[PDB]
Amino acid sequence: DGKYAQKLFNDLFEDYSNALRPVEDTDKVLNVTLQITLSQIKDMDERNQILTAYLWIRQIWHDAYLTWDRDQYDGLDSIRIPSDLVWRPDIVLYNKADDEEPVNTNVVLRYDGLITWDAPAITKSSCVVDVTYFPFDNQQCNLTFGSWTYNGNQVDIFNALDSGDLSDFIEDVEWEVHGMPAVKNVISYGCCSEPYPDVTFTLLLKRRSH
Amino acid sequence: GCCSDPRCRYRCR
Ligand SMILES: *[C@@H]1O[C@H](CO)[C@@H](O)[C@H](O)[C@H]1NC(C)=O
Ligand SMILES: *[C@@H]1O[C@H](CO)[C@@H](O)[C@H](O)[C@H]1NC(C)=O
Repeated sequence: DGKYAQKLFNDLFEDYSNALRPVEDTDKVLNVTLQITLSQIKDMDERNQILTAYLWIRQIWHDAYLTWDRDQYDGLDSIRIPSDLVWRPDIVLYNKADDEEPVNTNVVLRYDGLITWDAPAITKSSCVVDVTYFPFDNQQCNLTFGSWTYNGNQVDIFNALDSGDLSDFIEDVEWEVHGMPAVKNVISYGCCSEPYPDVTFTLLLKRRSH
Repeated sequence: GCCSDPRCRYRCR
């Protein structure tokens, strides 16, 4: 019980740096599976071609230093932790049209080192009009996510699902969501550069019929 | 290009 949750926490973080990429061997990669949930479309700005969206970003990865033997902690297999206590993969929206308050979040850390991190985000990003495809009143909005600092040999990002999660979407008045397919892009510069991955969600909006 | 990529960038310098 709570008795042991304190013991485990103390034992886990007695020698733990949230600035060190949590791999045993430094040339091992750290894999991250990313999932985007579209909560709602806050504002689709046609004049400035900017989409403002509410999203939930779910990130999953393994921390090689945050493991424990369950039988040594009264069978405790999971604990909630403020996300800022653990190393975090540093993934941001690349196509931020926004020029610029941070929010406290909690991860769930499992006995085998698996960390799940749900965190909300309010993104602003450019869109391109499409008038060629039916119904010829379309907005294509790309959300591209990737690491701010790490290359793909250090942190590699993978899509959790074929597309964003639209099961909890709030219908917009003027815009219908036609899909949110996701893809992964890995970019290498010149002959020999190390890989640079990102995952891109393509929000396809068609103007609502009324 | 590499030099307009924050993951690369400080490496063209
Ligand atoms: C990372 O993921 C790939 C599969 O996508 C796997 O082949 C590789 O072993 C993984 N590496 C680690 C360190 O988990
Ligand atoms: C949006 O992202 C998709 C997926 O990577 C890409 O193929 C497409 O060209 C992008 N569109 C624009 C306008 O950048």
